[PDB]
Amino acid sequence: VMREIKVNKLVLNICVGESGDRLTRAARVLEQLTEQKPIFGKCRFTIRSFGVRRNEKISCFVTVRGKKALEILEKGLKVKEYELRRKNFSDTGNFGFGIQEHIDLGIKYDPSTGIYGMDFYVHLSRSGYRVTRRTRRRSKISKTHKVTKEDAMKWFQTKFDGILL
Amino acid sequence: GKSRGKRSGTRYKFSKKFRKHGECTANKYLEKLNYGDYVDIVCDSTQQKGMPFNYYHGKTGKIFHITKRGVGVLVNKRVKHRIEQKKVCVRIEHVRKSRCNEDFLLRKIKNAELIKEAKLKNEHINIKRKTEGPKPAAMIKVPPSKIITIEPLPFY
Amino acid sequence: VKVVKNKAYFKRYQVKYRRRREGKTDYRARKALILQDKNKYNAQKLRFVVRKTNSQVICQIACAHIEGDKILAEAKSKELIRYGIPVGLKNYAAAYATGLLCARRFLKSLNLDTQFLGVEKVTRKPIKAFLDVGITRTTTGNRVFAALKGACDGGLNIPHGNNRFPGSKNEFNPEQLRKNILGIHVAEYMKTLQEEDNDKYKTHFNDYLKNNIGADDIEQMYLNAHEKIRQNPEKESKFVSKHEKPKKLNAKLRKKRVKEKLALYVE
RNA sequence: GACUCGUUCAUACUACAGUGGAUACACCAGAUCCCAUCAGAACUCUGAAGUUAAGCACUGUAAGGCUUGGCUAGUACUGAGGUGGGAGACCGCUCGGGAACACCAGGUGAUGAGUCAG
RNA sequence: GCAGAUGUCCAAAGACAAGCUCAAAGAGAACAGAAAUCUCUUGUAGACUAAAAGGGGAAAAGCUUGUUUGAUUUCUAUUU
RNA sequence: UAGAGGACAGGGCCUUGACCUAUUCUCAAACUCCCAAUAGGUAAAAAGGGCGAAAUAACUCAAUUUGU
Ligand SMILES: [Mg+2]
Ligand SMILES: [Mg+2]
Ligand SMILES: [Mg+2]
Ligand SMILES: [Mg+2]
Ligand SMILES: [Mg+2]
Ligand SMILES: [Mg+2]
Ligand SMILES: [Mg+2]
Repeated sequence: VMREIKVNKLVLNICVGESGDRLTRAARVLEQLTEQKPIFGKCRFTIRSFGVRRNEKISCFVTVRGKKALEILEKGLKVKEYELRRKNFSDTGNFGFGIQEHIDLGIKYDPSTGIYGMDFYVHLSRSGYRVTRRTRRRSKISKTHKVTKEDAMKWFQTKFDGILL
Repeated sequence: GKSRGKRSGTRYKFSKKFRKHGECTANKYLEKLNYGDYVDIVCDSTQQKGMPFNYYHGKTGKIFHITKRGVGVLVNKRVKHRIEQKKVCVRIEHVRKSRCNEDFLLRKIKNAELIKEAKLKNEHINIKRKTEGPKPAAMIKVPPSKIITIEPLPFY
Repeated sequence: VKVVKNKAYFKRYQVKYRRRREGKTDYRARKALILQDKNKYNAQKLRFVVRKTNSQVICQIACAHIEGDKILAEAKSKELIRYGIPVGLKNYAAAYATGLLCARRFLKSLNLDTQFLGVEKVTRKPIKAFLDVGITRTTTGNRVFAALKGACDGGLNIPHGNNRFPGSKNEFNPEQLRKNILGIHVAEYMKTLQEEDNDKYKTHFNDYLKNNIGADDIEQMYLNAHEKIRQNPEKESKFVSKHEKPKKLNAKLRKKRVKEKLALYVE
């Protein structure tokens, strides 16, 4: 009725693993694609082998909603020609995939930038999600109202004519 | 070396009870106190201001001073051949209206009407309480069918 | 996968208060707002409660007693339909008017409305009360501060600063406050939405056009209602229940529901 | 039939299910203006097309927990007396007080001040 | 007698306010794996709170922000 | 301490120890859901208590009566 399923948001992530100029170039790539100033991720712990230090900027990410989200998703699923494995769907009703080169999305090559790859993730949900996030009288969503793993596949098939391996 | 600090030996006395942690209720702040009232000192360890000393936990005294959020109490304490009066200054969360006095007040209010009636009809009534005493004789009726015979038990 | 909601987990659980569990009362702001000096006994410290539901706004005067506090005055926003204000009953102006109504009504009950006139049209020691904002957060232009202004413009004294009125983050301009009290922001919205999106203008303000309230006569209706509210604030002077509530079974009944379930399972 | 502010602070909590929409409480339609973010998600401001799907109210489950009573049991411990028993370790008698786990059964709330609608 | 600690440290780790919620686990996402960043679901504190050990703490006493210098001058009733 | 019932390594559809769920023998000055017997503390009326009127105040209160 009004328990249809929509897209709550779309989170874009690129982990470079290092500080300096490369991270700022990746941030510029995200700004160009999404038209939003992004923010940077900070490493919780210390690991010698990956060369990560505490509080150091390692990645940059952004989140989008509404009309803009359904078309960045469209570009991403176009690059994969609407092909997703069945493993990509979590047991809660979400999914996501990846891209190895950011040029395929329509950004002109640049001798300074190089290649960057990103991740996509969707977080499907129905309406009435506000009660779990409002400050005043926040409560819980019942269980039938939640989205199951089968529904995240039926929705994909119907909406995008996608193909499940 | 010896260790006689201020809160020594308060592990079990100064800790919240089971499934009853947390700060006090809102109605705690609406209690009414006057000069000369009786009062109980019960330390509440979720408020660290105005904390009474170890000894005065669970004692009873009279009020001699009232302030913004504090109360002064007169408490007895025995020192080796005599009893000294102490003036304890605690905050309002560690103070409770005493209940040791309620039987006297109910007794006065109740006996007033009895005296009023007795003098109204010119009578001689006793109002002092009565110690429990011996019992009078009675005739207790029991059918012979309801008496049961018992005897010591063999060992197993 | 070790289970978390174990039997031992349930045995040790301590529950919070009912109204904290329901997201209604703070209980740290309440007690600070109620406690008075222990040596200042027999003084009650009234407080001005403002709540804003979805499509309404409420005001009260409470007194914080030991068995349940007492309401001394009350005023709801839908009552403004009687004072000549149709739809628009969530505005900044609606808040102002509801705050005014409560003050005038409260003074009348005590026969003091003639010694405390408040202020005339918007441009002894008074009774004092303190503002309870509930759970909302206090930005600038929050609608609860319009109620405070409408009640101070009455005969009351609500202690307050000046930097939380609209557009007053660092400087206090009274004209822009006066604009929001008379709903001029709504009027200018009706203006600007009319030029572009002329059909969206008809969809957004449907219940305005239906009542014939145009963007050129908004201020005057609030001005009229202020005078009317001051003129007479007194209060004006079973259900079928087509659907039924079921009852609770007992120990005797629940046993045969299991007998018959097992008998049905047997075949 | 509903609402605001409270008291008790699980008989009031947790999991899975069934029922309900005069007014009302919500989900909801938006971002010019006060205001707020990476993000009108949240916060704030302006509305009234749609819906009981969810929140919420009321019920169910040889439900878990909680709570009261029976029982465990005069059992385990213990105040006073003894030119009491016994190599001892320990244990009865006289005058007194008296548990806890477990197990069985019944319940799953009650209430103060004010207000709205037919 | 038993198991330990003290002769330090801090312009913030002192004051006030607001917003927020921690350890851990499961399932998902290009390089990426046991450990890097991101989304969701559970979570009564299993984290944190200068230093021994005990007590306290969840719209906070923890985390992050904004404004500060009540770590100020003088006196009394008193507890250990 | 010991079996029972369930869905990471083991040569080529099974050792074993894992992980989970109900059980099972035995413990604590510096452990605790519960919790005695003994041992403690306050109270049991006339320099006081109750009740009704007044008079004083620079305190308190929206109150020349609000209260104290
Ligand atoms: Mg102590
Ligand atoms: Mg606050
Ligand atoms: Mg339903
Ligand atoms: Mg049960
Ligand atoms: Mg604790
Ligand atoms: Mg805070
Ligand atoms: Mg034993």
